[PDB]
Amino acid sequence: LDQLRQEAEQLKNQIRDARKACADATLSQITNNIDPVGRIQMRTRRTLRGHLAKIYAMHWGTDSRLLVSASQDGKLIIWDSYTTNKVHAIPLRSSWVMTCAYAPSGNYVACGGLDNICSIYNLKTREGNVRVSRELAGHTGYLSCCRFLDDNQIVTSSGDTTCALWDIETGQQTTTFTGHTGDVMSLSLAPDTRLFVSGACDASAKLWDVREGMCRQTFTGHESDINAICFFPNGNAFATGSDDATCRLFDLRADQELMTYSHDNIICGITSVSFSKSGRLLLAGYDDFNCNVWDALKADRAGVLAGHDNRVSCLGVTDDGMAVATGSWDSFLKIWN
Amino acid sequence: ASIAQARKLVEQLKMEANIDRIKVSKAAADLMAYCEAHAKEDPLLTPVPASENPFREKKFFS
Amino acid sequence: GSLEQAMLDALVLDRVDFVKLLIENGVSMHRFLTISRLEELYNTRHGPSNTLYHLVRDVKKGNLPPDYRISLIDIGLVIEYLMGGAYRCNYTRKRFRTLYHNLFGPKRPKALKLLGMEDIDLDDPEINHFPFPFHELMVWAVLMKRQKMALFFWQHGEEAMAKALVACKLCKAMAHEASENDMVDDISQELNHNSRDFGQLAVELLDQSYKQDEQLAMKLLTY
Amino acid sequence: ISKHTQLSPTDAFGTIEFQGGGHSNKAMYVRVSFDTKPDLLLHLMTKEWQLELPKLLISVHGGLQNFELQPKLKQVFGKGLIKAAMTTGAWIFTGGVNTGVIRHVGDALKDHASKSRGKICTIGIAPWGIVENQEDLIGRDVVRPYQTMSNPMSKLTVLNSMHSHFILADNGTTGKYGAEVKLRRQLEKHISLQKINTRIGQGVPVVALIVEGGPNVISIVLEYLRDTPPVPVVVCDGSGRASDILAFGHKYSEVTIQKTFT
Amino acid sequence: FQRYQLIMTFHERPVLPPPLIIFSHMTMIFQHVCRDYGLKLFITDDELKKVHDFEEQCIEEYFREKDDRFNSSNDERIRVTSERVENMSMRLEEVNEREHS
Repeated sequence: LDQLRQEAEQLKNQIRDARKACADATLSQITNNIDPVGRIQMRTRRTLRGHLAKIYAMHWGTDSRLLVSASQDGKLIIWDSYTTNKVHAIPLRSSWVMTCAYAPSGNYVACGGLDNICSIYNLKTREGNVRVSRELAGHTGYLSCCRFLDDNQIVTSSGDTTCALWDIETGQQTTTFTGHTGDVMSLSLAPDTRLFVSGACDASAKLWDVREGMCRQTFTGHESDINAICFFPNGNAFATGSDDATCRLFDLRADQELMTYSHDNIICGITSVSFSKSGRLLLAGYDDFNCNVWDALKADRAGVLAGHDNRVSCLGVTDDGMAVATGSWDSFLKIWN
Repeated sequence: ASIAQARKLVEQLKMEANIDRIKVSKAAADLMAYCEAHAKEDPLLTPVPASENPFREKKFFS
Repeated sequence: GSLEQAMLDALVLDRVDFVKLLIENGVSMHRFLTISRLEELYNTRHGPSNTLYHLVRDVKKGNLPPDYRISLIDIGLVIEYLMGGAYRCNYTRKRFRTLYHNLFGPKRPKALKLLGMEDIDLDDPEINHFPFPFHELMVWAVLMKRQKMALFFWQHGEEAMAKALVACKLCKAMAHEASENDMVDDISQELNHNSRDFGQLAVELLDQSYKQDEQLAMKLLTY
Repeated sequence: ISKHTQLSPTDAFGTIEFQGGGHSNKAMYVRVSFDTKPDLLLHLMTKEWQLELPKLLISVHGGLQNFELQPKLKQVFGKGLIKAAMTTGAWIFTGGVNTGVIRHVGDALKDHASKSRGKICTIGIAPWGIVENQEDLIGRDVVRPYQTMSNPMSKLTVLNSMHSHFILADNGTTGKYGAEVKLRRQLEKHISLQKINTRIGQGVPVVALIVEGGPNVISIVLEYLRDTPPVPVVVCDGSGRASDILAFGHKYSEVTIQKTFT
Repeated sequence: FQRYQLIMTFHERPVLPPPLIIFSHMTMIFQHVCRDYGLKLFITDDELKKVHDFEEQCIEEYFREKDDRFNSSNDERIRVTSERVENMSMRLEEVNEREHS
């Protein structure tokens, strides 16, 4: 019996033509009569030094004060952004670590990368320093990204074409996020934390619930690995950044790309992508040494931040929304405001 | 015969389509009010000066 | 492959006579020694107590995960810290860091893109052969507080005077560090005795070299 | 094959180091054909290795089998040979491969260098095809590491350490002997025809030393006792084989059935 | 010991007296915009291998001399003589005890 083989296209093609009929008034032909904002250029305000090796990742907190950062020398450091002083310097077991995130309340932090393990650190110990608290295992491939929802539940992204919502106390997982044929890099969570997205080497994204994780929606159309994705603050849209010098924006209900970036000066891929707190200012780092800030609703290059000696690796946005931090491969970290 | 791999194929394909996709005009009628009502709420469109800015420059005039 | 494991067992347990017997019975340190053997020798648990854990804790900031494995880069850092200001060991050099990068990391062929190192896996059986193994063996013996092993490894290989002087400086620095960190005050005496013995050996060798020939001995100190 | 071997120039000569041995030792070696004229070999040994002419030459023909001598006999023999070759500048000619009596000579040299100074020019002349590592010795004028560890399953014999100079002979074969006895005898005869420093006119004395050995030992000793410059021989009665048989037969000089030892 | 420090800190010093050293300070400014002897000595590979052989020969001779000197003291000779005398006395007593007539 191979009738399911020949039943694939009809189910695929009915959705394929469904997205075609939804194109009647695109984003450009609607935002034409909105307020023009012009060009806005930022300047360096505060710099972060102390990491001899190149940084790899970072993530802002609720207070927009303390920043996690995993460097190529296997060292973790928190950053009090008011004075850029050394507060909590943390070592790592391996020299190759990639993942770091900030807690919802600044309680626990975790690390990952090629170590194939997920270790959780207790910043709020009763001894005065930070020691190992819990441990996770099972992700056979390289760990790519991890994020915190609360002090009991955590989610992560891994390169073994799978993800899992893990139970911290007992060490097991709940749902295994299966279906991608490629390595899943980053995930973006909705503000209500009910449905959230994915992205792998399949040049497509998958929508996942936080409770069951049904394969809700597919967002295909790219030509390379889905490197970085960020969620729109309304929880009904997200952007897909890839290494094919293009980045695509999708939404929930329409199951179709919203808008593209019309700038062929971008000849390399996009390292990180992040939305504004509203969905108007777009930030992106690339393989080249230029940081083309972007406009989300006017689809315009918002500005260029060329102040890094090496490639820009990670990107961050303040919760209050006045400064932008860019983590590059020059062993530095600068505050743009 | 070995149709177990394609059994997973037809399950999601018949569950993926069970949703309604709005026209892009409606999609272009959704986030414009969302962005404009949050345009003033987000300082990334209106740059706040050095007063509210926690990243303000220190000046010790003594 | 059996005498190699026997040599490893004799090295871990600090049995110098067995090492001498095996060396005199066919095995060679050039073929035996490699990166994996050295990095597992530095992380042994048998044998006499050593102060390496406190040194690695003091280096790379005061915090450290408890069940931690010490790699060769940490050894390079602690050696550079003990030696002096302008000293620059071979382990921390970019060549050795890139060569050691091929121990883990390329497990995922897509991961090398993410790490983004700026960098050739020669056909050498493994290009994982230390050119002068006895230098690293003597350094390991000194750092793990095994005087007999160090005195045995000193007389083989090349650069006897340089090895003796480096051993003396390292023992003195370790003695000072352990004295400052409120030890049992006998480890300081043992390390100081080791330093004095190595210095005496270096002086005696210089005396012999000057007694033999003036010009070669003069060249030895300055080259 | 009717010795159909191509005559190409040599490409193996220089110094080696015996990695894995107890003592780090340096020896110099070349590789020459089995029809090489002795005069050019003498010139090579004299100028290229800075060797002076000896006052005495010792030949150590023995048995090519790993035989063990009882204690208080091999120690005396080794110390006597080392003393006789150390007090007098002499060239000890041995097989060179680590087999048979050559291993005993090597151990005798091992027990001497650890206590006393001085060097013995223990020249070993071995066939090229029997070494365990045929490669790794192709480096010319460059020091080449050598592995002293020998695995019996390779069906080959490694070069013995503690020797000073090697002369490797080849006829195109591999894994078989027979390409060095004529060359060794010709070199010995050419050395014996050379003139020592004294103006008496006396040539370099030559002696032969026999320990154990098979039926070819009788052939070589009868060849030695025949030549126009006849040389003496010395045997040891503690070996066990035909050397001990010759020692027993040395008694009652001038029972022919007692030789049926099977 | 401090003679070396004196020599090094004078070899580092510029070549003018302090009244005239100000002109060397200006010359350093021009060198800003743009140890074969005294500290070290760079040798070739042949000389390096000769030095290696020499130092190995020296250390071998040193060990041999030290062992020979130790083996020829009075205390070591007395100890060895005492041990062999005890062993020989025990053996001779055993031989004398076992008699067949």
